[PDB]
Amino acid sequence: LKGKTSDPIRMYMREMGI
Amino acid sequence: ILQEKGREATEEEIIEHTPNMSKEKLKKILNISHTPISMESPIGDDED
Amino acid sequence: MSYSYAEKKRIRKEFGVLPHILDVPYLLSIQTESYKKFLTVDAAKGRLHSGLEIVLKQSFPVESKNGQYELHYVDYQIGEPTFDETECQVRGATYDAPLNVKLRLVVYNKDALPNEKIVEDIREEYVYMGDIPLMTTNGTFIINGTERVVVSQLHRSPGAFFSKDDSEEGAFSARIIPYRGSWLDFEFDSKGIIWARIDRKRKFCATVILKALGRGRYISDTLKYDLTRNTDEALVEIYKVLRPGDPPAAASVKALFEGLFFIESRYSLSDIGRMKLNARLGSDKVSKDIYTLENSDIVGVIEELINIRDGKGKVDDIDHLGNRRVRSVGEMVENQFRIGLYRVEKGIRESMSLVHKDKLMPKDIVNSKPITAAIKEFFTSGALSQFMDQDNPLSEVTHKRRISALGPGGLSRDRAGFEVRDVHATHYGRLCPIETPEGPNIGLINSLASYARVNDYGFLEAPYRKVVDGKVTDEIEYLSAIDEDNYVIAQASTKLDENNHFVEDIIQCRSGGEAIFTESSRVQYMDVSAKQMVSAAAALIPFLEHDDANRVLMGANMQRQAVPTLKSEKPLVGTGMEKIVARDSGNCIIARNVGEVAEVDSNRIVIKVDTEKSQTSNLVDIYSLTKFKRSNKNTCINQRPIVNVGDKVEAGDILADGFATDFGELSLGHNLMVAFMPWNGYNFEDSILLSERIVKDDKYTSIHIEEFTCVARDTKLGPEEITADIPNVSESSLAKLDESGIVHIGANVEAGDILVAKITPKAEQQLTPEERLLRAIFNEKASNVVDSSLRMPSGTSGTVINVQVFENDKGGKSKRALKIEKELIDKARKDFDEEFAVIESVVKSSIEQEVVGEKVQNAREYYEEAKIAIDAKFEAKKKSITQSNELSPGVLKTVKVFVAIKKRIQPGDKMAGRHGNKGVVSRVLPVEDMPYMEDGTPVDVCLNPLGIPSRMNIGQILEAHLGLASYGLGKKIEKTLEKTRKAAELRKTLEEVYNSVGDKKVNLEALNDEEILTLCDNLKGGVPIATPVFDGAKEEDIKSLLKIGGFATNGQMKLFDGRTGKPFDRHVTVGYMYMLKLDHLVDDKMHARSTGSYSLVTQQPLGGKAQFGGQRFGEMEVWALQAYGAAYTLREMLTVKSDDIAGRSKMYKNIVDGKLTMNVDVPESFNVLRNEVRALGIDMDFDYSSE
Repeated sequence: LKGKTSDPIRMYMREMGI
Repeated sequence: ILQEKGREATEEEIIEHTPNMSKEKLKKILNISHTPISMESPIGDDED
Repeated sequence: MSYSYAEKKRIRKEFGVLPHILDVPYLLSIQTESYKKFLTVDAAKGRLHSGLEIVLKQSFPVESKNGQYELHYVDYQIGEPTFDETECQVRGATYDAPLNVKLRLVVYNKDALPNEKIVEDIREEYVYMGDIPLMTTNGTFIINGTERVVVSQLHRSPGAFFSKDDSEEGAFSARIIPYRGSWLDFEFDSKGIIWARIDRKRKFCATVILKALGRGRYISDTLKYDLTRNTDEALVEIYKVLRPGDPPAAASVKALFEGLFFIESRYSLSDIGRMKLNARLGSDKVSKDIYTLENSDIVGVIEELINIRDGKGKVDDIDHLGNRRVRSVGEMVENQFRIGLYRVEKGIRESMSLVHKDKLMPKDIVNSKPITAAIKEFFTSGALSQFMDQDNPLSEVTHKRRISALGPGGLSRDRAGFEVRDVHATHYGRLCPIETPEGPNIGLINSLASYARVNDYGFLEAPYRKVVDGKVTDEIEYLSAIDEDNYVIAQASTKLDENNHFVEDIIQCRSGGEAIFTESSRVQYMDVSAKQMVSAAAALIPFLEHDDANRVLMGANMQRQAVPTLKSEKPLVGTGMEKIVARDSGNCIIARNVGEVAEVDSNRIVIKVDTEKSQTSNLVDIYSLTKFKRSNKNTCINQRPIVNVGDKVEAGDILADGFATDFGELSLGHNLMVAFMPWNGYNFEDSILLSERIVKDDKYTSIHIEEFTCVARDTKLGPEEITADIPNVSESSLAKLDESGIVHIGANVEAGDILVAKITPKAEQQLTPEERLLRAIFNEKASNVVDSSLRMPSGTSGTVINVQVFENDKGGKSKRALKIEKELIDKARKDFDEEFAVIESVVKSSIEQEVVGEKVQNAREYYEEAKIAIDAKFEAKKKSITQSNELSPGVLKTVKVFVAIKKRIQPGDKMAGRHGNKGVVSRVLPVEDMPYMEDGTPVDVCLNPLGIPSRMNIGQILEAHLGLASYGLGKKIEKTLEKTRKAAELRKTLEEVYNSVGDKKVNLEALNDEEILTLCDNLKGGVPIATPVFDGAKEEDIKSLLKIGGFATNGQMKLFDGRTGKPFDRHVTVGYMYMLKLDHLVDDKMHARSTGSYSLVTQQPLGGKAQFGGQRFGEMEVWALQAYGAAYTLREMLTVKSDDIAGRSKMYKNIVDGKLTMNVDVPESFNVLRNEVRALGIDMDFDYSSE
């Protein structure tokens, strides 16, 4: 979710895997 | 070659069965085998 | 009473009334013992399974992916090392052993659950695993031709530790430590709430862990605070805490939670943490063998924390020795091997994915690349691993015994201050407290005590003697630190009535580990030895009790830095620890079997052993001496035999001393008569004055060997040539250089002389027009090549003892190079063949002596076995790649040059006493100027009295009196032996000299008349006295010895000034004051620099003297200049002196011209800073303001 996590890879994978 | 016969180089044997078909190329080919070192990299203490 | 050949040659007087209950344990045992357990298994020890074999067994079974392939470990075979340690170091190769393991794979139909793998792969083969480094009997490792030592590491033991910060009341904490992996922690709160965290994270109630699993009121407060409804909710919360912003998965959280604490590879206690946890909770129900965490264990830890909050229990002490354990180098090697094995197993699982073969063998899948790299990386780059100090034999022993808490899993230098630096009560029996670095690392070295020993669990243990019914038993036992606290131990100094019963009703002993006064009945144990608390290095110093602790520590650190002299001199006053230190260190040769010397020469020793009194043996053994061996400290090492032809010898005797050893005794100093009066201000503070007789007599002269290596590399423009054909070089300069271009062996080289000549080509010279006109006027051609020969640095003078050359690989050797290599090989084999024949000739002579005694089949294969070794030695020289090394690709050739230069003590040199008094020589005086006694014998050195009052080093004065007494005893012996040299009277004189004082009763009667004459000649210079560190002789005994010498009962004696010959008012104490020279020469410290190369990035001078050096200017110095107000000095130094490129050239031209001009437009460093800022968005530029 929108946890403010700095790393881009975690943010990108969440959208890609949907 | 190293695992099968143990010997690390056997460079003549290495040229014995290769598709490269060159001997000068292997001598020049392995010359650029070292990445540039980092200047800021530490040397342990080394006089600090 | 010497009882030994080394003791027989010289007899040393001994003092003290304490009996020797137990001999000292082997000093190098800790380093040697750890490696053996890893590489060896002993049935008696109970170490049935080697650690390396257990590591292979644990991860061997994979069953990759239903491929009908099974991996099973069968056996491990270790290959013999290709080169011996002596051969490996000279070649520069690292001593190594090949590791081979047997893998069996079972294959079959691989159907769906039927006969998958029971009918195939019945063939198994050994697969090479990697190369394992080997440890010499000295417990040292040779890497890349360099000897290295790995320091032992002290780390907190795995277990459960409870501690409370005082910041708030009731703030107890619970910590669980795994051998590897994350460790959970529990923290109490002021409200009494309980929080659980893993290493680091958001604070959460400890109840969440219990929820995931399934007079107490704390649970009720904690349960309401957490809003978690179900275990699934608790697991999701834990996953969210571990990773933030990551969506939860239904099965992802369950695998992660079990894996963190429930994976055996991921989490293990090592069998130490589990053992401590079970003892702490006292529960045997949980399986000790399983190191994995359990729900019951966590509930028990929470219960213990609640009990501590209630107030039943005791907080643990981190500083306590029992909590801390010492990790050997082998355990670290085992961990590296395990990491490599894990990587190899992952590769094997991936390797099975591609198959292109029929009846494939289980050799292709195994990959040895990962294991070799990790172990090599650890040994070469290991922080704990470092070059062993070669300054002296004592230094090598000190470094190996050293244990460092620093390194991986270790406290940072600045992180821990004022806690671990202090000495704990348990430290008395485990670590000597007088030895530590005076630097910031001080209090971390924790040098191991001599009697300190390591238990299998890694906890240090101390030997003690039990007492029964108030009577001391002779039984010796080792007590653990935790066990020791409960018992009360009395000191060994306490006297006995001869029934082993303490005479004194009240004695000083430690009952709680703190010294206190208690009755003799409560005492349960006695110390094995007085010197047990002190470290082996500390015991060397005499009169240790009289000296202050800080001064003693300074003296102990200084003694290890002592530099060996050409002739070793045994100290007149010694604790007697020197003989043990020399024997334990492998710098001397000890005969394996009792035998009579057959031939002795200064290159090797030949000994014949009698079979009647010895176990069956070859009947001949050969020992090879080492001559002028180089050292890391550049100190020459050589071995000289003390044996004689037809001399009876026994096992354990020293055939010949090697490095810094005299007659089996280590000597780092020379005895010099020392006065104690201020002279002419030459020693206002710590300055020392030398008579100069020592300089003339070579009393303090040392030999240093310098190795210079010249290498040839192939540049893009051309291949450089080491041939000595360089234009612009005169024949006289090259006259020393040989036709081959290598300097002749044994030829003295002046500073800056050419050792080797090389030429490197240059292109695009682009000579300026004036240079072009000069070439045209003289018809001078411009060289397309430049010369870069190797030359000795200025101020250095030496001779070339040895020359080493390595040829190219895969290229036929030239007739000069090829012929030279063949000649060298033949000479080594030819000298060996004649030398091997000489041993064979000696064996044949022995057979002729035993020809009547049956030799037909007794030694039939003995000569054949010797021949095989000779053939291998010939093969090993030709066994090389032809360069003697791989050579690193792109390197055409390399040459090694060895130069040895003698060094003599000079002004500005530093001399440090054993007592810790240190000084730097200020001047050398004439013999007549130095003050002399009424006899007229000169005083070699004069010391300042004021310094001794300021620092309580009273031990030095006592040693000087003892030295004076020894000097007096020697003169009487010289007078007795000067005339009427007969054994019968000499025996009586010796009985008076030795049996006059002390209860030692040397019983000189055993020595024959021939031995007596040699002993008297040896004692002419002085009579040796040995004093126990805490058992030192009292003042009255020394006064009686002075009376026997005939000197007055005082150290001070009348003296006369040499210049005026008039006696000084007041007598002056004279002592031998045995002294050593520290390794701090002023030759390399001069660092004179005028103009030097500048740093490329900052255009600034290099520092440290590595190239041209130069002194950096401190910021504080700038503050002092500002206080002075000398702006002109400050402005000039900053710009022209350092980074002004325009200014430096202009300044140099002006100085040569002598005209006066100054240019300081700007400093280059400021421009570089502006460019760095300019790259960023912020803009910095110069401006003119009219406002």
